[PDB]
Amino acid sequence: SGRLWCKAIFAGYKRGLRNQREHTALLKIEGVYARDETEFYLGKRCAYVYKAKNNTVTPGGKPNKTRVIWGKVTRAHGNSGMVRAKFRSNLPAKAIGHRIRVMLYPSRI
Amino acid sequence: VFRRYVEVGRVAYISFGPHAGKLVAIVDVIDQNRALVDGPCTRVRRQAMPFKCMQLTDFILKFPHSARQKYVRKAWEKADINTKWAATRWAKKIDARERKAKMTDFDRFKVMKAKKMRNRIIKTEVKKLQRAAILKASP
Amino acid sequence: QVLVLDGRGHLLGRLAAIVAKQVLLGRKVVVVRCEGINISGNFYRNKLKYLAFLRKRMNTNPSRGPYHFRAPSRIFWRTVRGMLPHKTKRGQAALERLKVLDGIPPPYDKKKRMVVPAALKVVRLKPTRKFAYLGRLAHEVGWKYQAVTATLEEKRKEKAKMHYRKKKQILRLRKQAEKNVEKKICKFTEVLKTN
Amino acid sequence: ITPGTVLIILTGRHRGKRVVFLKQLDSGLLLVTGPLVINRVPLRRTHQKFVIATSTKVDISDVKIPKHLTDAYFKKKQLRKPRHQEGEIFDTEKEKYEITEQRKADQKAVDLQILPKIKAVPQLQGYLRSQFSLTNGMYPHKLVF
RNA sequence: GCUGCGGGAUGAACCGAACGCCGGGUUAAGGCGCCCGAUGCCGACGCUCAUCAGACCCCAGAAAAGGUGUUGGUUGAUAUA
RNA sequence: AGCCUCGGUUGGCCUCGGAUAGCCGGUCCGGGGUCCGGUGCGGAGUGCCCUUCGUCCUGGGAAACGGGGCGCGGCCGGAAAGGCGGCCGCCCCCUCGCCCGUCACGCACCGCACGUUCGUGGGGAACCUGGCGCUAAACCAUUCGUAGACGACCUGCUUC
Ligand SMILES: [Mg+2]
Ligand SMILES: [Mg+2]
Ligand SMILES: [Mg+2]
Ligand SMILES: [Mg+2]
Ligand SMILES: [Mg+2]
Ligand SMILES: [Mg+2]
Ligand SMILES: [Mg+2]
Ligand SMILES: [Mg+2]
Ligand SMILES: [Mg+2]
Ligand SMILES: [Mg+2]
Ligand SMILES: [Mg+2]
Ligand SMILES: [Mg+2]
Ligand SMILES: [Mg+2]
Repeated sequence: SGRLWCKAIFAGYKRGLRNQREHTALLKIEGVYARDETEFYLGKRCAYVYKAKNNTVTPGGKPNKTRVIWGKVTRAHGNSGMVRAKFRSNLPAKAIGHRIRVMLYPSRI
Repeated sequence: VFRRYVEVGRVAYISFGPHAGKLVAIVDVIDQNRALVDGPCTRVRRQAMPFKCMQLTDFILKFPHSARQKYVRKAWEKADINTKWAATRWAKKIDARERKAKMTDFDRFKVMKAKKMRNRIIKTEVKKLQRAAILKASP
Repeated sequence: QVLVLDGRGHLLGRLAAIVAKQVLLGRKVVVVRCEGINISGNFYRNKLKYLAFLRKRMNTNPSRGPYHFRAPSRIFWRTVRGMLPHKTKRGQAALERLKVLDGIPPPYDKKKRMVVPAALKVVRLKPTRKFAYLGRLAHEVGWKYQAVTATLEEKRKEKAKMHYRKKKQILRLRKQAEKNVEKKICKFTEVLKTN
Repeated sequence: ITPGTVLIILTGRHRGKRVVFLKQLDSGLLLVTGPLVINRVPLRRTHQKFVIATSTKVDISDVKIPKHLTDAYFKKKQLRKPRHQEGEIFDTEKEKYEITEQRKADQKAVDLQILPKIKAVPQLQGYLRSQFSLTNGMYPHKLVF
């Protein structure tokens, strides 16, 4: 029981001012607001979980409407605790302002 | 109003910086933005630190202005600041914060389990005290 | 899941920037008591700025032009909209997350209010600087409900005073009970791990 | 990760249970076990990178682990009678594995020695009974495990 | 012109830089309150209050003159007779 | 029972007000005096519910409110955009629901993902069953002109 992941918001892709890079995404993880605090989350897996109308097979249990996009944390971003990530497939633009759960599967400490 | 003052012989606490969490002694004021600090018995060398970097305390020591280390450490030991520093409600709160930060998983579990026993008895006694006060104010 | 931010004492732009950045993330923000938002500068200076803004208007059809609002909540809403990308679908969807309101209504009097110290006038402006209250500034230009706003604020304050008196009595009884049950409650763990 | 350390099983099918670590096998996987009386987890193989090690320690040096169990002792074997398709599910997964007298023997041999070491700690049998979880007030980058 | 790209909001000539299709790292010019990526640094010193403040080469606004409004400097003259 | 939607994985039930000042506690005559706390600990770097897998036997501390409510009565408690919470009298009953210790069990799925949550989520079409109630109004046609380019708008019909 109980939550086993950290909360993070999708603010946008890695971008300049007049161009975007959809391969890399930026994540604002709750509780981290400094550069010296994001070293714990480097390499952690991330999951963008959503629901569709057609049920798909799940690794455990009956098929469900849940669909997840997997990725992981690549490096840090800025000094305000923001972090970077790269998923198997680029995140849809509708996920901006939504939650990607940061797991703790790759454990170092 | 303004019960604390910087002066020759004021012991202050370093809130942030390279020597954060230590006490220093203000020898003299330099340029109304930084002051020379000694801190002989707190393991820090003589240097200049900004006023906004330090936090004032209540204890004051008798130093001559621009005094040497052999003359400031003697007065520090005469005032006996270190042992009386632990016997205050401020260093106790600081150490409490350090311990709460040093909490481990077993410690958090034990605290959570002790809260169940502590808060419930307090609540059941408050429920009795409130009814006692109501019965007292009833007539 | 909501952020009930108090309005009094906060600077207009200093608070609106924080709210506009926090709304684009997904947090539903409700700014309460917008009539107390202070604005830096002279009151006559801010009045002249607002009048120069009022002068701007489409010539051929004023109704189909810049809509000037008179309520301070709507003023703060327009200030936040000026920073949000309202011409895009993302900004349009984020604009509903912000709820600017005058006074403290029933749905929000019982909720504890938050204060953002990064926008407080005490830390933003020098004590010798002049500031203007958004409530008075709006009332001087086409706002009519300042009297009823102040009356309802007085009512809710007189209610919250009694609520706080009851809470303080409960706290006193709790401290008395804690001092009473000294035995049977050791809780050396609470002191060793510092609460 | 030292012999006698508490671990949290995050990615396993137990989803955040506290177990005791015994020893490291030869293939690189950790052989852990939780007291079946405390938490219903048998002698389980876990991964090193997939567990969180808590700073708590248990005196386990006198574990006296057997030598017959190894990486080959923990395997998943699947067999089927027919080659084509049929109604029954391979005649094997229908009646799940229930091998006994060997999975219970070593378990009863190890827990009767582990429990006298766990029950000596004042509040360890409840700590291991509990299940770890992330509440709203704390974050792992500030929490000390 | 024969020339895309990153900054100057906007752009023919400005500043960097020149161009096959991609992944990782870094950077020039420029920038880090929100539009919009990054100062959410317990940043340093000092100046400034406007009832027309000010905010970055080309670039999109201004002069002679004046201020007992403040902030520095120089030459000088008086004062325990 | 089935279909569409997209989002969350405990909730924070509240004095006003200043920043060259204020908080708490209180004998006395809303204010004054005194006593604690004051880089805020009666503190949101906070506090309560809490991190609980379940069932059974049996010991210590606490507990006389009992503990959940498809239940009843009294108050509307609160109008700026109100509906949950408290008290008292009973109701089917209840002293392992809390903390520590104790003998014995359960999906021990054999290393793995989309797991655990306010979901008796919002919306729409019907299916079998109980109790209490309802039996219309618009538009068109016609007429009127206080209005009308056409629409629109102002009005009448009863068998006395
Ligand atoms: Mg009008
Ligand atoms: Mg030509
Ligand atoms: Mg050429
Ligand atoms: Mg060129
Ligand atoms: Mg360009
Ligand atoms: Mg050049
Ligand atoms: Mg060039
Ligand atoms: Mg590249
Ligand atoms: Mg540069
Ligand atoms: Mg940004
Ligand atoms: Mg001028
Ligand atoms: Mg320009
Ligand atoms: Mg031009």
